[PDB]
Amino acid sequence: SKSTTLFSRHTKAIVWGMQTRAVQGMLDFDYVCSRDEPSVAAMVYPFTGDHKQKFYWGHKEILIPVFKNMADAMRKHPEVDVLINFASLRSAYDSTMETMNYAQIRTIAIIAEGIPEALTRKLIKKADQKGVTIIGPATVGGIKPGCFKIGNTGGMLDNILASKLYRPGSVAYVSRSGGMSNELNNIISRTTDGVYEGVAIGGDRYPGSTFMDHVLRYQDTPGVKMIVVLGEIGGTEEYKICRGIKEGRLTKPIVCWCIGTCATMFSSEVQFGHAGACANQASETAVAKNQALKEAGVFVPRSFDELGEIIQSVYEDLVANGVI
Amino acid sequence: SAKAISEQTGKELLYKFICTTSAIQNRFKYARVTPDTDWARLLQDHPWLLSQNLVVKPDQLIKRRGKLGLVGVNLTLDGVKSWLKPRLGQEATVGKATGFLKNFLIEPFVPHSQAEEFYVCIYATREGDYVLFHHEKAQKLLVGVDEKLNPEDIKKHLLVHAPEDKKEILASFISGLFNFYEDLYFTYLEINPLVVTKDGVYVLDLAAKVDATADYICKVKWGDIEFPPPFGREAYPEEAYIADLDAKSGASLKLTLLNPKGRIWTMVAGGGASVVYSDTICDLGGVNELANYGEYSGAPSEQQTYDYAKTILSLMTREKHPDGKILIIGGSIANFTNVAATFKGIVRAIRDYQGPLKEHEVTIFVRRGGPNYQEGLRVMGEVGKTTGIPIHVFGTETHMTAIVGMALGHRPIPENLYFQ
Ligand SMILES: O=P([O-])(O)O
Ligand SMILES: O=P([O-])(O)O
Ligand SMILES: O=P([O-])(O)O
Ligand code: NA
Ligand code: NA
Repeated sequence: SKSTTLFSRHTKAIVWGMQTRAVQGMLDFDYVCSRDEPSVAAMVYPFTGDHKQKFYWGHKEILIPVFKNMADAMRKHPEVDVLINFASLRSAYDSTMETMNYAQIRTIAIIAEGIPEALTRKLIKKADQKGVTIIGPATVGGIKPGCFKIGNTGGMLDNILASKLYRPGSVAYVSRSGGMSNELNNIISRTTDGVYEGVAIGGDRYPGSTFMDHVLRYQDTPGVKMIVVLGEIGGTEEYKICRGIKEGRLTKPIVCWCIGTCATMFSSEVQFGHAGACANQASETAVAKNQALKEAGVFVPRSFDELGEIIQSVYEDLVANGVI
Repeated sequence: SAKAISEQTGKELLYKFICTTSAIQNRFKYARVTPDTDWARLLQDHPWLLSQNLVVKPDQLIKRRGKLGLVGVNLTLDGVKSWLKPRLGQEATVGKATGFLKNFLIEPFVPHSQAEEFYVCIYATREGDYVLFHHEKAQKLLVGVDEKLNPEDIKKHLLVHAPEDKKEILASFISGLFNFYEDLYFTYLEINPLVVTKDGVYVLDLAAKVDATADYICKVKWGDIEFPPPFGREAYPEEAYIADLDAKSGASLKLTLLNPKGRIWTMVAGGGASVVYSDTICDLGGVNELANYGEYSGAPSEQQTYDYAKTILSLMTREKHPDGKILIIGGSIANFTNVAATFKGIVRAIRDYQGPLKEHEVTIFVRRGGPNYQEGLRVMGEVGKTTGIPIHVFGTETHMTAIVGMALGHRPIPENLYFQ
């Protein structure tokens, strides 16, 4: 695994791509989290010349610089250790490889869907060499209440307020799904003291960072008292959670549900929307993984419908024993 | 996603593009047969069909063809025709998939000993590509992401148990095979068996998957490559239409038909939520009536969502069902998809299809949150009022999958929660 902590209330990021709505949403979050400063220091967009773009910090119009060249952005903003890459699928590989020539960058979010698996494996190899955490590809990103929001994750202020995402609770989560991560923000905010950190690892076969990568971070973060994993048919990643519990590495309560139980009832193989969501062996089905997780001592609901109930029960037990 | 290709497609590419010192025999000596084949024209095009005995088998993404009794071996052309008579066009269940045997491949029979048969497979993992070799428990080697696979590497790590007089030709072929696998963005390539006789290398068998996202890289070499449906399903023009929309845009638009005659249709946002809704439907006994799997996401426009929805609505008004039909329009609380814009596209499609939807006794259930969802829910409620189609509309205060139990009659409809 890599760094335990990716983001803080001091995180500064460069955004690759002309994504003014996503940047303004980050700034709206930063403002209600009472951050001192915007989380976006600069944008990189090679299709325009250097210029400044207007944004709002509360009622106040502010300027964020947009650079044609990544080297100028990095040089002028040594405080940045995160890049959020909204490049199209055609150039996401090259621009992510380029980003990793800058030692300042310790975390990269890769948004685009459709990057070939063999290219993502090369990104993973370079990131592993350098200790860079990749979130994505094919993700909305993630959110750390009070601290930092990746791009569009968590939406606009009405949803940030509704789901209490302006201050951290005690519950960390990881999911493949971007949409469902924001559903988890909602569920967790209604059943517990709220999200501490959430990550959407994306839909691809080889995620730049895995479920276990983030579960281990959460195990090692004192503010996290329980962990929720929304798993998925395809691959064998969730068995690593079983192994980590068996080994005594994972001691905080883990709630997990793997989606895709319907595939067991279909007569033919079905590729679901996420590129990685296709079971190439019996062990990769959601039914198989849910059973293994339950047998290893994970809290597994009967179905997605009972996920909220089980989260609330684990949470209340942890309050009762003084952990929360 | 990684997509299977037919044996014929894979061999066409292999024979065109592999580089090896090995003398690959019988290049392009295959002939495709379907229930529409005109045997005289087949023979006009492939006169080698008369020149030696033959092997015939399906080429329809069925595995274990030999163990299923689906390979006819060492037959004259008349013997192939006789072998096809009970099989061509026949129903077949394989495992639990059921379809029709409609695509076969004929190739020359190659006399050879069991000692002349080998197994080769290459497949992708996170850490690189594993190469398997067996003479006939297979030897296996991980080739790392940045590693080359030279013939000397294959001899050292994989051919320890291979006949001495065949190591050079095997190593050359396997090295060329691996380079071909990489250059054409394969993720899985199995040859079962590879035959090496005194006359050279024969590829008797092939199964493969390619990473279909690499079309923008590989299109010059792939050409108009075909990705067949899995055995047990058909391909539909509506699926191709949605796939073409998907290809044009950063937004995600996906559609797979499971049962065109089913009475349960979904139009759900998100790769995640769409699966959860499918799970819930199947948990409540609806698998045999679930017509489709699919999703839209990544902030499609009003027009994209219109073109998507009209496809569904057309599909669900092709023939009546005695109990009417259900449309589940669901989703998470979106992060950034514009729910007003997307739901206005759906509403426009509903208006264009209101007659057929009423004729087919469709009831619609809606649950959605996200940007501008309140206006999205309003226009859904309004189109129900103006068309007379029953539509039950829910927001963030309703559990995501609750509308499934409502739609299937397992729980009452809670009118106290409408629009919230
Ligand atoms: O805090 P504001 O929105 O008045 O600038
Ligand atoms: O937002 P998705 O990852 O569920 O499509
Ligand atoms: O018939 P198969 O398993 O050798 O492809
Ligand atoms: Na697309
Ligand atoms: Na998506």
